[PDB]
Amino acid sequence: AVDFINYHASDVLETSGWKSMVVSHPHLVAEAYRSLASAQCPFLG
Amino acid sequence: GPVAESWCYTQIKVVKFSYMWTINNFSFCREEMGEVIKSSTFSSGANDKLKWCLRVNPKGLDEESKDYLSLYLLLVSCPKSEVRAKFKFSILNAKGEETKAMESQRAYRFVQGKDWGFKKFIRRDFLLDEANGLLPDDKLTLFCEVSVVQDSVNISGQNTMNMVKVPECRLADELGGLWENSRFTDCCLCVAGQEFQAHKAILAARSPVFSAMFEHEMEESKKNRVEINDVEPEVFKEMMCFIYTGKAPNLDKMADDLLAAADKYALERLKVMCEDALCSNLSVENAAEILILADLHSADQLKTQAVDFINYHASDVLETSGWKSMVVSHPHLVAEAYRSLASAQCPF
Amino acid sequence: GPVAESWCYTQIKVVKFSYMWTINNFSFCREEMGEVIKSSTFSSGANDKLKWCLRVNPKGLDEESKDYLSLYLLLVSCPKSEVRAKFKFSILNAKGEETKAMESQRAYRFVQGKDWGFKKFIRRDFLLDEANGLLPDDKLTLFCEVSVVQDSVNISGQNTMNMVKVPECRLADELGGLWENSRFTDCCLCVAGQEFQAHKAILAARSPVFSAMFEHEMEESKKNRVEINDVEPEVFKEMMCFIYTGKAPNLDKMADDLLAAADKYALERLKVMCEDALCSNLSVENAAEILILADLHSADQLKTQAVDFINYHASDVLETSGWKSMVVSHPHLVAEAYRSLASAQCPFL
Repeated sequence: AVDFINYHASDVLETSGWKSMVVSHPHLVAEAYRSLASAQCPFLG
Repeated sequence: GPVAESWCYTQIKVVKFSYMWTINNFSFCREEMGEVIKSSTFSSGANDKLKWCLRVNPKGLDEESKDYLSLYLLLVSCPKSEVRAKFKFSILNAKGEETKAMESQRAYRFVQGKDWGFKKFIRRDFLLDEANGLLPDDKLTLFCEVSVVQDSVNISGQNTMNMVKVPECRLADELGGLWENSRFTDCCLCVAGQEFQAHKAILAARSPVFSAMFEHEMEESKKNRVEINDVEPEVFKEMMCFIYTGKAPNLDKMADDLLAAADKYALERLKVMCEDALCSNLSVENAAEILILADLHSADQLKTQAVDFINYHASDVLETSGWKSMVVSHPHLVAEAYRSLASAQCPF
Repeated sequence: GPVAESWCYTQIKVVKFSYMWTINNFSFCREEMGEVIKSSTFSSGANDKLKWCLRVNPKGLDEESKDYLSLYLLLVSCPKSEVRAKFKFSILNAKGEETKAMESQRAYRFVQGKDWGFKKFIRRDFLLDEANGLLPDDKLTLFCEVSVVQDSVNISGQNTMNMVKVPECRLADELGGLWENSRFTDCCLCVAGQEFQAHKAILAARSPVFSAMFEHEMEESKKNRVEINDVEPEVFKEMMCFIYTGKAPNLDKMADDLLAAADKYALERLKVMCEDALCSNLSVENAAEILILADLHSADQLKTQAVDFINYHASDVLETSGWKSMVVSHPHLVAEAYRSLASAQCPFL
């Protein structure tokens, strides 16, 4: 699910569930950021 | 060294763009001779209406250039009629150094949709050979620089002549004389018990917060004495020396609390200067703290640069304990970092 | 690797299929040359709309091949117009490592119904030899790898541009606005009936003359109703604007009286600026009154420049009536002009 959200982040962030997990489960989005940044990149700049 | 009655100065204006073109899986060139791979339009801040682009022909423009990759520069957008400029191309090797860097001797004239480049740029075999290192990880790293000349301007700074002088601007220094000598102030403030004296006019003129404090509910009853019990005097005096003199010497040493004081008292220029001091001290071990401060004290440019720095150096900021603290205390900051990183890593 | 101010990233997207193809009891090909044994259609996850299949002739497709195995790849459905790809075939041996791998160097195009392949893929006797073991238990295993190139895409990001721009020092602008808005005023000046209003600290700092009648315990009496009778109100307002702002906008048109007010009020910046304004007004007829005013208001640079101008242009100055007035009323001015003319710009004769 984390990888699916990372792949479809441009549309996922608009949903209400994402906006609710932002409030309710902060370390979940922290894991999302970690697996988007640490598990990818460098991407030029 | 002679002494000249007159001197003149002719300066020709030169603007330098820099550009870095990296092409992935170039050996999958996807086509035969006659293929054109263009780049994105690029420009700098000035004047930002001069748009340039690259056009590479991997096989070659013509039958003479079959074993020659050709590299051309094309000016797509230009407001004026003519632009005279001189270009230099290079390729970064696996270490990253420039190789086969050839320049143009001339400043060619460019117009809307005119291209000038090297057809005979580099041998196809010399590029394709792995031992040269010129295709590291099948990635073609061009790097181009263009210098555009403009019409020159003459200063005509004829010296001597009128010998009357202007006595600079002592306003700031003699305003600091109202602070150091203290020169018969009008109100007494108080910094956690310590005594400071200040006027009212300068504080009101340069501080809307101080003016709103001073005129409403204060000029009738407590006009003389006010107590600022939220900032330390070691930075409050620096704040009151920025207020008087229009400049702060000891700013970079104590910019951590001076930003908070400046944002508390709405001092926009002092706030931006504190943002500059903190932005110039960005580091991976404290970037979470910097972002915490820049969101707490409503800074915008400092917060934006901290966000960008964390995006750049997210490899090791994660290990630092400060990021863990910002995760546990300010989730929305991490969410905004994810949001910015989403646009950063958008196509993947 | 130096730092670049801007960059681009050309990304030609490539996907890779991986496919296996096992035929049981291959020696029972059951038929002669020309025959074709298609494989089940296969794809990958994305885009999954491109459908590929393998077509093998166990005997020769052509009269030139005959004792040859021939392998083709065929695209049966394409959502796009054409798709470019590179393919590599291999026959798996008894252990399972890839043997006899032949690939196409070019990125061939493909439409629906067009096939590309190797007719001269592998010698039939080489395949049917048991010692090399390319046919274990009468099983033929083909491993085919297909790489499709897509469109290029460019990301166009700019590197480190700005450090944080600082707003300009607005002390002069805000102090001029403080003079205009007259906020928390502490004093009321008088000029020819006009009652201006201004502060105390800034005035007593900029002008020692105001400090003289401000510091001598004359606050309750004189700060409230301080009287000035010399300067006309417009020139006085311009002088107050110079005090508060440090700027004199319309200095050029009032160079005389503004110099007079500056000399009265010991402003040793507006005074010299008025001197500068008067210096670039030195015609052959008004230099006499320029010298008179400079002498009266004790200006140095202006007086010296006017004396030099008179020594230069005396051929008309003595004819003009102003010099005669100077001769009549100001003997010391003519004496000082003679003293400058004495040991300068004439001692050759």
